[PDB]
Amino acid sequence: SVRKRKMNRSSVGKATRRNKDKQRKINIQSNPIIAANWDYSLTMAQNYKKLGLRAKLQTPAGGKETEVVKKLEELASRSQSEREEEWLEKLYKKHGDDYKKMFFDKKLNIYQQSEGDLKRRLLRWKKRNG
Amino acid sequence: VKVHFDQAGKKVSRRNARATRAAKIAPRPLDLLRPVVRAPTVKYNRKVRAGRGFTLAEVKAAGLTAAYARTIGIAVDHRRQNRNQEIFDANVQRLKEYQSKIIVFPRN
Amino acid sequence: NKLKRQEIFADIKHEKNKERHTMRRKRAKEERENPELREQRLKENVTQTIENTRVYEDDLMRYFNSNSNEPPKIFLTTNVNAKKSAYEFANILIEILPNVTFVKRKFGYKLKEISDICIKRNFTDIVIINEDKKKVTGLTFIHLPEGPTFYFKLSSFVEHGRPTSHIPELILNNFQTRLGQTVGRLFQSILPQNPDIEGRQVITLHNQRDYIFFRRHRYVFKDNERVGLQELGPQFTLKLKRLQRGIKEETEWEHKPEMDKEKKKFY
Amino acid sequence: AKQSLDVSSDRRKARKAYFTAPSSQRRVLLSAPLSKELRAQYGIKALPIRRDDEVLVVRGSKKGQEGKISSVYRLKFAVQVDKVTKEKVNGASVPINLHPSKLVITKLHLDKDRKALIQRKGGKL
RNA sequence: GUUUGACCUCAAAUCAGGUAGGAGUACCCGCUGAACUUAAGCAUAUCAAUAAGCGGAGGAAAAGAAACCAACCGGGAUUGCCUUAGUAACGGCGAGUGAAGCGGCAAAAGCUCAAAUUUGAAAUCUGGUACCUUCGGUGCCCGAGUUGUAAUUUGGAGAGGGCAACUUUGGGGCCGUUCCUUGUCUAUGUUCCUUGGAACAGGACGUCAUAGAGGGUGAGAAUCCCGUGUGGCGAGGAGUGCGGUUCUUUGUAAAGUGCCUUCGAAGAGUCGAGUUGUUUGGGAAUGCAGCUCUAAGUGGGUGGUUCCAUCUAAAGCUAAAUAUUGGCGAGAGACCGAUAGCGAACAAGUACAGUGAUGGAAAGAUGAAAAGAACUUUGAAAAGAGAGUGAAAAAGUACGUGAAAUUGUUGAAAGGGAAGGGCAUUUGAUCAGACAUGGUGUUUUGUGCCCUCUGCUCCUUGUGGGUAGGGGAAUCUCGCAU
RNA sequence: CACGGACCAAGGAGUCUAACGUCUAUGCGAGUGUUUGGGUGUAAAACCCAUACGCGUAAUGAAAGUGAACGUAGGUUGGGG
RNA sequence: AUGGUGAAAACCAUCUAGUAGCUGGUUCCUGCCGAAGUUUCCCUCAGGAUAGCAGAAGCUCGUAUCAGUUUUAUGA
RNA sequence: CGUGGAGGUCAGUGACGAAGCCUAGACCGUAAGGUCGGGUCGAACGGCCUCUAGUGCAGAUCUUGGUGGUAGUAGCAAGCGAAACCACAGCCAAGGGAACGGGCUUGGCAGA
RNA sequence: AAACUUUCAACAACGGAUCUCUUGGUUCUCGCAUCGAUGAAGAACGCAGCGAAAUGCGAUACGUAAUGUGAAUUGCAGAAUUCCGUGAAUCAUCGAAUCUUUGAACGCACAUUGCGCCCCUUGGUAUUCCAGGGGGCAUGCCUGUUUGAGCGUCAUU
Repeated sequence: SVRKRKMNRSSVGKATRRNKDKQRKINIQSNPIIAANWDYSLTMAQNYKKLGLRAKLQTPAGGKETEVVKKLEELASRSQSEREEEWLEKLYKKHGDDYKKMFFDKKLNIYQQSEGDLKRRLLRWKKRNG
Repeated sequence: VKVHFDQAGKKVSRRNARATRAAKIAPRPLDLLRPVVRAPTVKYNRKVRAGRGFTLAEVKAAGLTAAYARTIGIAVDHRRQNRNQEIFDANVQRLKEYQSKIIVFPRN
Repeated sequence: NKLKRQEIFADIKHEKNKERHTMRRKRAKEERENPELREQRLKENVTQTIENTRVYEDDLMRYFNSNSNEPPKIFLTTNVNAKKSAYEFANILIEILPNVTFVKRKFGYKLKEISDICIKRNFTDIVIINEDKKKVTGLTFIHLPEGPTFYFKLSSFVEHGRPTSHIPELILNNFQTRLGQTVGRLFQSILPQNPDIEGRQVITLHNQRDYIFFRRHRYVFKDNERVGLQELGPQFTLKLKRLQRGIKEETEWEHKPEMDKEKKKFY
Repeated sequence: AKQSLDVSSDRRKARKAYFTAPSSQRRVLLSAPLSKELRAQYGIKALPIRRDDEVLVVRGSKKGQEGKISSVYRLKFAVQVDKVTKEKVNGASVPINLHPSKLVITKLHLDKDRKALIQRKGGKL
């Protein structure tokens, strides 16, 4: 070759890259419980059977719980705004619990929300307050 | 004249590709849960094979939603139709069994 | 790069000879006017040969070696099952050595059993010639009582002199080394101590290395400070080995190729 | 046996890498062992060689002769030991090109980075 | 207002910020397109939806989420491989040309516009400028933009509300893991003897091995050096993949799910039609282009025997599987070993030749180290002679081994206008031609593995083996020595 | 007749592949074929294999069909043994 | 033919290792077997389609299977 | 039978000289060739059971390289110095069937 | 007989075969995406104490700075270096520099090392001018910006 002949001849050197070992021994990255329980001497499919978890959901072409309990372990384990709360205080002190009067009201209930909207927000308000 | 000298090479290529996908998609099983489908044409109708994707109907009957189905790794097809009754039953049972097996991790 | 190298050094060799000798032609011209300037060159500039660069009692005379008291009888034998060239060689030793008897050696009588015979028959020295193939190769001089014994190797024999019955005069060269003069001692003993002057026969034993050359010649004296000499007798080269000290039991020198490595010494 | 895929067991690649090695890599390639006395003291087998340290020649014609290194000829993969000299025909002196694998160090030349080099390799000065 | 002011359009500038060209080109995407050659001459078939030329890209490209294939107890983006298959089909049925659906597998991922109003507030963006935690954020100013920029929707529908005493919830640092680049540390003889210039060889005696791949070192070195093998300690970067660690989360904010109620628009000089060419093996001109005319909305496209099935064109994006004689960087070989292998293992696309486009070789090895022959001497120079270094110059920068043709010298032989060859022999020259030495039968003795006294030890079947201490030849040839 | 040969060294010519057969050997046998692939591996080797597919296993016809026992799958004659 | 360079009809580079109803050459030894020089139409001219001569293997037989021969017998 | 390389084997041979090259040297094999001695050399190589192929040369007006006869000739408009060409040699008579005599047959003859 | 011609042998010549080697080639496989108006590919002129190609480099010229290594370079000559350290080196790394004349080639030009213009300017009072130093002035197109032009359109008590 023309260009390769110069690169071998020059005193610049070549951008030598040794990256063939890393193409096989790939570290697991996305789960810490797996990161501890993964034998790199074994293959992909062999590591899955060792754990318990399925490696393939289809019937595979060709031929052929210590860890899974720890995954079930990690499976065992919103408020309202200041204006919204203060606005609900105005409605409750005015009417009480008359939602029909509350939604036919114009001065306090400006955005013409339904009975179901106002009462739901009042239930959340009655949890944080009286 | 092409020669496939790389038959051994490309199997090692494909295996390492699956190995990377295993490393990156750590707890998940590399591929999506595909349906069970009856093949077309008089010659092949006795054969029952892996289909592309389920349906909105099969997904809805299983007890989950279409957009959510894809996030849990169920392949969903929208152009496929549920004409046969036996195929419909077999796929619904396949999903319900799959839903008993899955362990969906929390987002916290 | 041979094609580059070839031209560069051919020209350099060409350049050097011109420069070397133009220096010398100027040297010649300055030497014509002044002879003294040449003299100083010869002092500093030395030829530096190998000889120049070499890397550096009375009771014995009689007890180990034969003196001028008796005629020494030399028991000339040959190695078992030898052929024409060995006896052809024995015929050359039949002339040069003083009182040789040739003994046809017929298998057995190991070595000490020989010594028993040559005590009874009363010989002085034993000499044995051996053959590996059709050429002669080795020569072994032993002294019969006590046993100072010398082994030798021959690599040269070529054969127009035709000598008289007159007995030849000895001459030796370069035996500064004590091991050299013990070999010089052997050839002083083993060859005749008669020299009859007339008959004009000279036997040499020149040793400028570790190689010893023996030759015969005819010397003619002209009164103008010069002597002429013609080639006669056998051409010869010897190599010393062993010095077995007992009849064959002991050693004193025994050549190895561990020498030749020095390029000097010379024993 | 070779296990790694990074390293090559090719003769052609290996001989080229050696003969076209730079001066810095040739410093490591010209390493000498230490004598049994220094190995007992310092607790180290071999070091790269420099100028102002003493040496004893083990293998070759100049067997058993010792001295002090004059100059590390890294281009010719050689050391030139002072007082280990071949006398030319003109009376001049020319140093013999020895190789540091054949040599053995008897007396090191300790500098600051040399002390650090010993301490790195598991030494005790 | 015979001023002036909105716009639209055309300008401008060495203003501010940008960007496009060229090289490379193996692969890919377009465009253009021969001839030698095959069937018999050559218009198709056929070289060939080739080569050259032209234009354009990338790490891949292209293709792609159906206006698809099917006729089945239906499949379900695309790409590639296996197979379907040398089948259907076409071809003066001939040179022959040559698919596709299904099936197995590789890899799998889907979505964004245009479409009916944010109209209770252009909710959007560019740029300048000022700061900030700078692949950007914020304030302010300017411009774009209603000839429509944001949010909401893309048929899988969707939206408007109502009912669930429904369900879910951002973002920024910090230290780690991970990825890239780079540095550094990690076993064991230079122990004896022989030979050689030299030990890396032979022999004896040992160690290490997750290291006996490879290379160097004066010849075949696991153990001399570098590495190799298993591990460890780092440095500098990348980064949203997640682990922890926190700092802040707000607004009547952003969705999701089921039920009930009211609505509910989907691409035109395009589809199609005739014709002239191109494309194919394409029979239902397939595909495309040119030219003429040019639609519909309980629509329209494609297929199956009177209906039925199947999608929704005329807009767009998208990884992976796939290609790769280039580039960048590796790892290899039942390959070639200097007239081979690339043209080139070397001052090689160099020397050189051609006006020029272009054409284009020859040529590797001294030694372990130049120790490259000092110095004397022969000659104006060219080369020699002594002498020396080296293991060897019987290795000399005409340099490892040094074949044949061919040339000189010397020696032998032959020769009256042919030699060389075959059968046989003489003469001349010349080379082979035993470190062959016993064999047998008696007789002195002297020893032992022999007789005899006492044992010890490995094992498998009597028909064993190895190995000590004493004695004794007056019995014994049992052996070997004289 | 004619074409080739001044001499010597080295180089130098029935190869490789696809399609289709021939015979022989080997494996198994109404079956047979792992190697497109997947799993595995001391790593282009070797070792395993799912579903399919290839070719063969049951014929007689031209559009439409049918289907092989009167049977020691025959009666005789021969016919290696 | 494609593309290019030169010029008071050309050359260079690829297609192209173009196509041959042919010319020259074709690389070790030994053993054993061993021809043909031609029948008939495809018309022949060209190439073949076949028979003949030389084998390879399988099958029956190993014989009364035949023979470039003589003899007797029975015709023109 | 031989050559390059591969697997296996001979605990093969080998600086006390591998391979190669010669040799008026010896032995074996009908032969292809194989083995050995001597000389030269300096570093790898061979037999055996198998595998594999770019494997064996006298020719191609063969390719490349080298070297002759021609020739110290033609030549330069005592020195310098080719090329064409080249199977091999070049006496006559007669016969050698075949528009073939140059090698043979029978004669004549023939001195560097 | 010698010479001459021829044959053989020995020793020299000639030639570079054979053997052995090999920092080269070829083929297969694997991984990655990395040229250019910030001026590339390419051409030219140069540069080292002493250089042909090659390699490197641009008046900072076989280099400068930076980082690491830790003491050479070596064909020859000659300098060095405090060598218990800001440090030898034709060392490695490479991120900051310079980067001649050209070349898509870009001020105008043709094949002129000419023909200029503007800005910034240190010096020769420099108010005249003279010289030096330094950066720009190509084409097309987009987003702007700006001074305009246009009976192109409308408004106007």
